[PDB]
Amino acid sequence: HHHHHHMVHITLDRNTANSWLIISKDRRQVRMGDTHQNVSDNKERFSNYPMVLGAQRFSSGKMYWEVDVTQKEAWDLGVCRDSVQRKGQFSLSPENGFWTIWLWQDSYEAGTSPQTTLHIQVPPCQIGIFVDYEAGVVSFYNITDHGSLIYTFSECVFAGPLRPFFNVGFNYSGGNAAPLKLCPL
Ligand SMILES: CC(=O)Nc1ccc2cn[nH]c2c1
Repeated sequence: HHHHHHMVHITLDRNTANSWLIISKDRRQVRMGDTHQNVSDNKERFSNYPMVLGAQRFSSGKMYWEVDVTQKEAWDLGVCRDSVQRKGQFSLSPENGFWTIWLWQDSYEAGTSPQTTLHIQVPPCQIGIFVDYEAGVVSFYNITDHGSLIYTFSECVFAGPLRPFFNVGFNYSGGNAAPLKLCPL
């Protein structure tokens, strides 16, 4: 692809984080801690899942960023409305304000309702995310496989400002401790 010139510097918003997440000093990395991280609760924090939002809000234009997923077994990535539900159980779908893909149990799927099987020959170590607000597009790219297309959500109805969205996943197996990292431009 040729989206690299729309690169944006994303940082993580600590206030939105699940209380077990550990975000690095530079706000560019996040991982699952083995306990509560000693923060107060608030109405913004994701309660049920190890999720966090980027600080940046997008309401126009074209945006691109990259995320490192090396040696993770489970994660969700994409964008979401600023006003997505934070508390309780919910599914990642456009109806609920999410445009996401994920890895789970050795398969990759797009967060449609119901979910869509992805066809990935080269397991990605870094994912590129492109948003065209005006066109209503969210696209995902396999940076490990020379930028090959993973998935495009088109005819998106964003219906609000967008925020970068992350889920580091649970670590019940002991094999999913590794962080998500925002990759440098
Ligand atoms: C699930 C849920 O609604 N949690 C909640 C709501 C309001 C406040 C204020 N401080 N901590 C809170 C936690």
